Amino acid sequence: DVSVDGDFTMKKFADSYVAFFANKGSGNTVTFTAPWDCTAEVELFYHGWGYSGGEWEIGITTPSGLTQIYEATGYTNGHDNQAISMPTKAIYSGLKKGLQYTFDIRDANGRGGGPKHPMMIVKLYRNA
Amino acid sequence: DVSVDGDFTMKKFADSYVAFFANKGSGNTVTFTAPWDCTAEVELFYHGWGYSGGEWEIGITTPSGLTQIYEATGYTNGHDNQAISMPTKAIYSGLKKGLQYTFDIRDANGRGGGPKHPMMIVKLYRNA
Amino acid sequence: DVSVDGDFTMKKFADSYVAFFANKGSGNTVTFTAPWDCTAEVELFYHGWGYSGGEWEIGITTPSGLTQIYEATGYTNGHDNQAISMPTKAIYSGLKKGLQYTFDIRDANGRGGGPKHPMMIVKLYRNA
Amino acid sequence: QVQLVESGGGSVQAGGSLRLSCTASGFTFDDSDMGWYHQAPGNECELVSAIFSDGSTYYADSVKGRFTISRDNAKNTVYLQMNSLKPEDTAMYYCAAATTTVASPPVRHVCNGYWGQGTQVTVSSHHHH
Amino acid sequence: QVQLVESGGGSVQAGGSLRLSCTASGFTFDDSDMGWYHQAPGNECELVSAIFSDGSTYYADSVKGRFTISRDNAKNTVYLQMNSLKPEDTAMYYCAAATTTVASPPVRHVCNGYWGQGTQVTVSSH
Amino acid sequence: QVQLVESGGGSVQAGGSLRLSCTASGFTFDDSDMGWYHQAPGNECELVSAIFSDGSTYYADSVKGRFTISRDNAKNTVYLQMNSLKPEDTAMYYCAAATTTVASPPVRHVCNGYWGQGTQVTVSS
Repeated sequence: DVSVDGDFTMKKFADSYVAFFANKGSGNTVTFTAPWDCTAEVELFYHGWGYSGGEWEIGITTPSGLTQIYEATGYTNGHDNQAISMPTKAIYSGLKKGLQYTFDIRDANGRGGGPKHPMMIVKLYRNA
Repeated sequence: DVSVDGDFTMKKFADSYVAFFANKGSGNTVTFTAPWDCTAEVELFYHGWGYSGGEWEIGITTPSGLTQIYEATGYTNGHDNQAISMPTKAIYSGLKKGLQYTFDIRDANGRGGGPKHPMMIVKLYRNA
Repeated sequence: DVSVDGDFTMKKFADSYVAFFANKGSGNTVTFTAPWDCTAEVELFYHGWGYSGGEWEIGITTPSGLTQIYEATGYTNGHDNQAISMPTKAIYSGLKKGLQYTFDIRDANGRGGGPKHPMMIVKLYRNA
Repeated sequence: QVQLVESGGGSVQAGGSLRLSCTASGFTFDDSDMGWYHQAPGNECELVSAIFSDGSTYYADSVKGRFTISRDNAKNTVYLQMNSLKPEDTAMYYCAAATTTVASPPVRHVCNGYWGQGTQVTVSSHHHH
Repeated sequence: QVQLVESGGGSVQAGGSLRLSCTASGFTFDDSDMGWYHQAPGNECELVSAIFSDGSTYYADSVKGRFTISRDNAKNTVYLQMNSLKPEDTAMYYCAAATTTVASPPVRHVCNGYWGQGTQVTVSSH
Repeated sequence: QVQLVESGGGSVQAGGSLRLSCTASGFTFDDSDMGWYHQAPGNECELVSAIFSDGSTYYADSVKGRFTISRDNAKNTVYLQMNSLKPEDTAMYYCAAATTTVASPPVRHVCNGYWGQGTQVTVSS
């Protein structure tokens, strides 16, 4: 069975080359259905500090079947208990029509101290 | 009737699927004419600090007739009198051919302490 | 004449409107061949601090034959020996099919103190 | 929580017109995609029509040119103007929302009263002699 | 006031070449987008070609590959190098400007002598 | 030096299948983009199919759905599984590499035996 959101998505972008998906509540993760075979451009806007100040490096997860072509990791250092902008971005190939994908934040290096105003935005570029 | 400026913009991107607009001086706001019916991806590169250090959250405005589909707010905390990167980004639907739109920075939470090197860049994706 | 490498790139994105290029090692520079006449959207994810704390403003270089339509410079202040997110972004017109381009970081204002996790990502939007 | 309310359905003869209304609450309406599902007994829960955040519309091939979906973002309401009704249009009509603030249910749940309880539309046959 | 002056037009046979010039005054030229409109009798005022502040160019599909727009910011002049002329190119050509200091007129005004009085180009058949 | 060796080509009737192999040496194979070019007499040297370092594939519109490119990085070999062969597929097939250690030749050189001498494929009606 397909969800209401999944059902809407296929029809919504049926005649489109670009598609946008984001999760209005929390914004740390994005789950969506690819309306067509595409390349995903995932942007994770994030603010935070490392555990007791210090280093923290973040990235985006690679769902099964996808290839993380490129990844621009987000980094922050010091400023304990104060969240600072540390956006991460990654590009994925191999997304398939009708398939559901889930992208999350991943810890690349160091430990998390606390997040603020995270927002993951997915841009899909239709193949052909 | 269409103005010379309106016509120039419309002819410039006549055979384009993507268009870019930004404001040369200041960079806090962008005013432009949509060359065709589109979806806008507004990115506001911003640096700043909250009033006397502390919390400050920024976003982008929603001009009349448009729908802010998604918004990734920018945030900063502490570091009084030192501007730190706090970019915000928002996606809009409902832009119409020949219509003029104006996007500005908006204060989502907290108070402003002072800005540095702001740059708003508009990406337009033509509707098929 | 076109080289095997040039032909491979041109054939890879032959039926694509968007192309992505980044450099696997270091991430401070990107060298690539345009698969078709396009507009480049160069994003430089960067983390750093200014020399002995203080101001540092960065941008992207303009290769010969290209026009830097817009530029959103990255900025940081203080936090000596701690790298903080300071991304820069620029849009270029005039990229030609089969031509090789090289983009680098440029110092716009101030002095560099030390970088961390830089990643330059090139997005190419095919001209119709 | 997310609340959907449908009204408008009733008994009518073929060729007639009905206007279904759906008022929403619990989420940002302007950013959401709204739709109408229907289920005739023995058939599956199927999307009749949908109006997206960007103003664009979808219509099932069976209702194309007869039905019109519209929205009044100010009133948080979606309308399905059903014209030139056929006996095949007889179904229980359910309103649906696609907002990223709430979890999206499987389509089958919509026609089981996941949100609203639905509005029944009954269309009788009409021919000469 | 804002002043546009056109020169260059004349009578020529198909295959020929003409160079139209437009000198501007009354506004910051370097920041402005400049263009050439044309109107044949019975037809509408249409943009032939335009050169933007950033150096980029626009050409109408009918003139693509035949005409070349250029600018000399030092001389406040815009040029339209018209090559491989066709009888369809016969029109009155008007120079236009897009500067934020003056209000932008509706296109129809340009080919009614809003700024300059225009330069006539007449192309005969082979 | 950079060495490319092709084998697999031969005479077959339309509808048949051939498997071309290409073994490489003289460069880091795993990082390289590999491909197959072809030239029928009177025609130019044209890319049939290519397999990139990242695993992605390219196929010419004429061979899309009939041919399959694959690689075995362990064996430094590239394969072109040619199925549902047509008489138009008759050409001399040449293997190509795109590695940053060597200079990239103009395409015309590939079908003149720049690397390997090529493998002839002949398809009858």
